[PDB]
Amino acid sequence: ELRKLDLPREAFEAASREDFELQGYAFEAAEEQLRRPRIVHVGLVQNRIPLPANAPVAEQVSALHRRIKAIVEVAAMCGVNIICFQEAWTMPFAFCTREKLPWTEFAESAEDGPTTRFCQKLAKNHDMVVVSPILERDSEHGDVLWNTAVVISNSGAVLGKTRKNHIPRMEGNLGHPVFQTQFGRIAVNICYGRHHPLNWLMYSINGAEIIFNPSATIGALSESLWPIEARNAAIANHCFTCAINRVGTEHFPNEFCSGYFYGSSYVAAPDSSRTPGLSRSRDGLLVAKLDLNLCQQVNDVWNFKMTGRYEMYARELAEAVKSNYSPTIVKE
Amino acid sequence: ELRKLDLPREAFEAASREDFELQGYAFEAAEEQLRRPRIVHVGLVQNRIPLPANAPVAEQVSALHRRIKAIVEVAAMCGVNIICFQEAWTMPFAFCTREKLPWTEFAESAEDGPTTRFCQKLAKNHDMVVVSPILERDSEHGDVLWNTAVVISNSGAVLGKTRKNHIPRMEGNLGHPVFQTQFGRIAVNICYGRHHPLNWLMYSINGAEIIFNPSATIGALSESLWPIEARNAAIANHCFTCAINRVGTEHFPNEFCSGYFYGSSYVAAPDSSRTPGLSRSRDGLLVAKLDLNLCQQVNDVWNFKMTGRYEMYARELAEAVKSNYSPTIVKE
Repeated sequence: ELRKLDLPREAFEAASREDFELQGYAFEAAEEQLRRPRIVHVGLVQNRIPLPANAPVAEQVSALHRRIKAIVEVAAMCGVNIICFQEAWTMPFAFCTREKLPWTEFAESAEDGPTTRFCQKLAKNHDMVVVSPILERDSEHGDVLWNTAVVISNSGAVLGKTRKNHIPRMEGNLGHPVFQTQFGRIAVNICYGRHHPLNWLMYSINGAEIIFNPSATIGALSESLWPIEARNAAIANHCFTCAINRVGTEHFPNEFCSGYFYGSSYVAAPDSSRTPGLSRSRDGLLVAKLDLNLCQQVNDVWNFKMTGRYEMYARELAEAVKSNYSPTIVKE
Repeated sequence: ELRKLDLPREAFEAASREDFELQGYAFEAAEEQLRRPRIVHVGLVQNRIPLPANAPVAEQVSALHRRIKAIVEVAAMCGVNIICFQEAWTMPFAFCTREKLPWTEFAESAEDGPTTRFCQKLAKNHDMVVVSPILERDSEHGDVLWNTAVVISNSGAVLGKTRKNHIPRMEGNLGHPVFQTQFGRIAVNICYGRHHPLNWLMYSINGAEIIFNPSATIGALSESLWPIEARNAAIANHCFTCAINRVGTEHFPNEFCSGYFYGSSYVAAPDSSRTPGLSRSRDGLLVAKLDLNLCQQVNDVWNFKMTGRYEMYARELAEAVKSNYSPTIVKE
């Protein structure tokens, strides 16, 4: 049972006026202050698309920008230092991506498209790091489309970008970057990548203290997996994880790729504790106070990085991927 | 909510007489029989040591053999094909292992010590594969001690052995063997190895359909992790996992290495479903009917082996383990 944050009255009033859920929790070290507190407040935003999926793209996108602006203003009242939006936050979701409409109209330059420029202004204005998952057009490489997250500094400068490494059956070509911010080292595991323990691992190995998982996912099976995967990744990697899913029923028609999004955004910690999920249907802001030195408390008990034998696994995996690999199997 | 098995009256009577909990559950494919059923019944045994930790070793061990025999007889009434015992099942547990008493008296030959020979007789008598986690003396290699599990065929023949790959701060030197049995391909993730997603992964890659996790673990933190780790490993690897922990308070004195064991053995499935745990205090037998072709149903939705990019991770991990590795980190 995590301590609830005494979020300001002004924030609660604004969230009520703006019709979104506001929740706040703390993950704090043991009362005895053995080590230094390394406190960062994170914000997770889940929302439905404001306009119908067929609405003009300029209008859909600007309506989403205005919606997020209102929520981030409340996040700032609560002292959020790092905020992350949901997967493909400026568009209706569809299971697939193709090089035709509507995708090609929604797609933007990661470095200087209107959503990134909007986020730079937000970030600077509230002294807040902003993580923006978008559909990217890479104009330097043939206009190919990527599922990309852009990381914006609290100074308003673009820190860089990270791409979706795992795609259900466009696979990310940027490895596992970690962004050093004023408020901690962060990484972004996009959507379906939550299903791959190795994806979480490489971000942690490269130094991530917080791994965000912006997702856009539907159905009974996905919802059953939702409370387990991101939660386990926090434990296994001694880090914090932030699971985000959108809400609402609106979608591009299923004929576009030939859906019900369940929200339930949450934060999980290195000690196995987690926040209650946000609503399954309502727009929402989850504020979490993280002590990033909590891992040091966990590491008095176990250190999985020290006992991981990663050099051994590198060798075993390399052997396993070979085309002539006969598995290590014993028979009578 | 899993279907409970209608275990025979005789089994319930015997379990009552013998003072252990008996539970039975089914993990079945969707009613529509699209594919073939591949049905195996597994048994998980948790127990306390019968005699005080200081009791003579021959007596402690033979009392444990007699206890397990009574439970396995009930397992056979229930149609169990593969049974697994808890970590170091023939001895009191201690956090450490040293090359002195009491450990050196408890330790045995994996190939032909009295516990393995006992298991060969059990296995043959009930047509049951038996997985026996013991403390091994390796006499061919300087009498060094290992945390080892011996896998015995339903014919009574020794199939081979597997060693504990991960040790808290003796690290296993046998890789990730998988045992092909008449009732499926199995592997053993011993104890603390449950904390390492890569350990589970390599067993699955090498072909395991069921990964047993015999453990001996105590404390509030461990119990908090218990429902998450083995459960996630079933999901990530599209397999069944079997989490086993001992019960009782008895232990070697803490001064030996300078404890309360919580049971709660359970089975987790590729669809994220799991059994309710066995008792936190009572001896127990959990029977689970597994359809090993359930993964094929899950793989109509997602196949994580196909989307895992293991060749890419082999390369990234190898680079990461190097002594001169500067992580992939982006700064302003």
